[PDB]
Amino acid sequence: RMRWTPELHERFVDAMNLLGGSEKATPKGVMKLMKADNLTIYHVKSHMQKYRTARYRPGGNFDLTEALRMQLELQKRLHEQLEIQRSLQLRIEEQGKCLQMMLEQQ
Amino acid sequence: SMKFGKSLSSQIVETLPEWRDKFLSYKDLKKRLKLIGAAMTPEEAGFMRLLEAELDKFNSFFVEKEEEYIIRQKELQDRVARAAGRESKEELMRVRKEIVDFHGEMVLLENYSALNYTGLVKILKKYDKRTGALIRLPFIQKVLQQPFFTTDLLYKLVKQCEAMLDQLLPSNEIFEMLRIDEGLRLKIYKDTEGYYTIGIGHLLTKSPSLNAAKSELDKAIGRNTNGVITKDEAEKLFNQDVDAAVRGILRNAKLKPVYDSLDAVRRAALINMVFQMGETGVAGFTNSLRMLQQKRWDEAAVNLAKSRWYNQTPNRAKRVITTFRTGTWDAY
Ligand SMILES: O=P(O)(O)O[C@H]1[C@H](OP(=O)(O)O)[C@@H](OP(=O)(O)O)[C@H](OP(=O)(O)O)[C@H](OP(=O)(O)O)[C@H]1OP(=O)(O)O
Ligand SMILES: O=P(O)(O)O[C@H]1[C@H](OP(=O)(O)O)[C@H](OP(=O)(O)O)[C@H](OP(=O)(O)O)[C@@H](OP(=O)(O)O)[C@H]1OP(=O)(O)O
Repeated sequence: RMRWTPELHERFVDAMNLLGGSEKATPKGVMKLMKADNLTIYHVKSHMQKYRTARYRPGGNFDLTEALRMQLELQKRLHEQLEIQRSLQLRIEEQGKCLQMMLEQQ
Repeated sequence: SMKFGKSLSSQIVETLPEWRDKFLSYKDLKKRLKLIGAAMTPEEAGFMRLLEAELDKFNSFFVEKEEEYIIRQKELQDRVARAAGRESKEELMRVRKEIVDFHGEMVLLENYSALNYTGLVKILKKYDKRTGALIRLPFIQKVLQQPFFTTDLLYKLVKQCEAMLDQLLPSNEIFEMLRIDEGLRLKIYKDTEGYYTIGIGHLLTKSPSLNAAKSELDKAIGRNTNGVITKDEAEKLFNQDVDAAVRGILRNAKLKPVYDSLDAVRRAALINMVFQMGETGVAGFTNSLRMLQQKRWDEAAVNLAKSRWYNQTPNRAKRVITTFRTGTWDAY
């Protein structure tokens, strides 16, 4: 698999647009224009299919908007805690390592 | 309590079928541990193979999802940029829903990684307890370096998504500012004086009669309220107060030139001042207003801080002075 970056995808869009768009561009051509390290024909084919998929052409609304505001608020709060959790998981492992270095030396 | 197994399942059930068998096989791994009584027994190597396969499935799924999100982010950013605030009520609702949903899915991938990691630690702990081995520390050191655990560039995508939403689904910046400074009350109360007030400093009447304040509230809202209102009734009432305050400023010779020169943010700080001390009180800061008009931010700050107002309400005054300094909501 290929770790894509927003910068690398931007380059892929340009390459493909320069080759007449997603319905005219070939993976071989995109590969040649991009000249990217470790990028294969397989990666370009897999990336173009996802690109073509994401570009597929075909009470009250105030209450729906208020529901989106809460949906967003709750997603943002979970996101914040997940960032916090990552630091918690790292500290646990750091203390666990120290507890092991201390018991071997007693 | 942690209730890990129950929470992992509750989350898996809330995912689309493509996420089917993408999470940690926690139930399975706990059963395979029971079978464990290179100097490594076949049982131990087979169990370690299951853990490596788990990690492969996590990393392969995460980076594939990151890739989808990179494509989705660019596509949403273009749709938003092309439209340039000219979306219909129908179109604006659609794109907002799609970006809030996209944001949610990225937080879901972040939760997937947190839940998988938590369970991995629980499995290694049970493993080490069962084998007498000490491999949790090197195994988790390996995990803490894997794409799925680090979160990769997912943090940057959530940040970009949130930036599109700060423009597309905005919050009433001045309303949140004054609900912090003056305060938001949904029931008819009495101010510093003996007059009836509601919401964020909205005077109903100077009358001692509670029914005189009630009839004024039913007229302002347009319904039978009984003395209680909702957040949006209080927000629309405040928006009318802001418009009225701006109308007053724009017809004040001592306030209009400086208000016209300030940016939207520093204009909300000036409206805040007007709400607190009145148009006449604010127009009295001749020297400070001159510094603000001349865009001498720091000079205006040092000068506003020596006023009686700064000693009257220091918390509120400092927050307003910082808004004039920075030109941002970073004080609120
Ligand atoms: O958890 P239970 O409600 O008790 O169901 C169990 C259990 O299935 P799961 O744990 O995967 O849900 C297995 O038993 P354990 O390994 O957990 O002890 C299983 O397979 P086993 O032959 O290894 O016991 C067994 O039997 P089966 O799948 O043939 O129905 C089945 O049912 P029981 O409740 O009768 O044990
Ligand atoms: O009885 P349950 O409500 O189903 O919860 C139990 C158990 O609770 P008790 O030990 O108090 O009876 C433990 O819950 P927590 O440790 O999260 O507080 C945990 O068992 P272990 O941690 O000892 O493994 C857990 O299992 P899990 O690790 O999956 O969260 C789970 O048992 P079951 O999931 O098998 O039902």
